[PDB]
Amino acid sequence: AMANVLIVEDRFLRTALEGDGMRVFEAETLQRGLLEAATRKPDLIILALGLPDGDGIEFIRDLRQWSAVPVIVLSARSEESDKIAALDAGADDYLSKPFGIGELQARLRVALRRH
Amino acid sequence: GAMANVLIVEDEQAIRRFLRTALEGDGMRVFEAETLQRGLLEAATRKPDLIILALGGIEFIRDLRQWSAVPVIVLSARSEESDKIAALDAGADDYLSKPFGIGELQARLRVALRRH
Repeated sequence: AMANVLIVEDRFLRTALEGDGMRVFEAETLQRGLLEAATRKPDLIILALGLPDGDGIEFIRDLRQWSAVPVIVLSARSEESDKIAALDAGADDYLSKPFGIGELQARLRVALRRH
Repeated sequence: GAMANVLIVEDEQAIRRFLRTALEGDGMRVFEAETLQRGLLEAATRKPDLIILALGGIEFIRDLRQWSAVPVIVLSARSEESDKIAALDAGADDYLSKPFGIGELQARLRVALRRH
């Protein structure tokens, strides 16, 4: 009944998502994130890139070798080329700051229903 | 105690690490090779119980089969029926296409390892 969300990083977000009736798990490296995503099968991956960087794109490609779980990317800065890169790599959505928790949550719901 | 030996032929570091962690977690010893040639060399010196061949190949299989009956499982980005048929006919024992499920790969490894 409750949706399993894995956050792959690099506290308020986890709190708000749990407030929206989700179980939240956190992975604090991309290596750990890959291992956990492929092995533990959460319902959704939130990839928090912080500053837009290439190691995020390789991560998405690596994950897509091993799983079809929906991935939503969050980043601090809006760079169009990185959104295009990430989405083509297999990601399902991408929000850059500034964004609202309301919109994020709405986008999570879209991703879950289409799966 | 008891432990099977798996040789992984894979060029990507991230996947090589992932697979090491997952296979060692299932009680396997893991050897790795970053190219096909080194893979053949590792197949000769390590006498592995099993080889996971991460493609992008047929020639590697054909060469190996002239001196070794070790089980080979292919992981490929290609899902082309033609490619699967070619690898298996060349001597591969199994073939998975992306996205591989780690749980299924592990079950398929268990199948290859049951000897008689």
